[PDB]
Amino acid sequence: GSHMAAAESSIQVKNKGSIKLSNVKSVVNSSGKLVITSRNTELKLIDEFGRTKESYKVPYGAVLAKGDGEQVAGGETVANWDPHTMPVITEVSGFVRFTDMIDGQTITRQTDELTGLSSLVVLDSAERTAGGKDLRPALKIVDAQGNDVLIPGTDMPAQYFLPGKAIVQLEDGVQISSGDTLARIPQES
Repeated sequence: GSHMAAAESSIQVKNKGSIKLSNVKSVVNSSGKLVITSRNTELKLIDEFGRTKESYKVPYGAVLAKGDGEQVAGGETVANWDPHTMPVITEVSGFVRFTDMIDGQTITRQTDELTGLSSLVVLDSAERTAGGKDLRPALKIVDAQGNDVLIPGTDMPAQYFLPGKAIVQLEDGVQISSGDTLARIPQES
């Protein structure tokens, strides 16, 4: 509903009808989630007559519960996303390969008191030592043989530099598929 705080980072369609997406670019990640890879995607609810009744802006990285044109009922949630974070998504499949990710110099491990799980977090300029000031932490994507994977149709090996405070979701050597979130960038409080 709208009584919840979650309604802020999700789209619970109001009436029954069909979903109409425009300027949408998507990809299925290894979690079987349909991920929005465009920055200008808008989601509309179309009634039985082809008329628009609802219109929403969908953020980059949001997961779509259903593809374009799918039918839906009122109250149903069709899109979900992290509102306090910004995702860095890989465009290609392969394996994650750390470069310039050094503990105490460019990254540090932060544990969640409650769940005991942990994440590597990139240190911002300040938090960085002198020796690590000039390094540029990044996630390079390589294949099974350890060779580079090029960004679709170029000579640009896929490498994703990480900004300070970014929270790493996939660590060294982990297998990934296009669409997977490599890291999440926290907001300024």
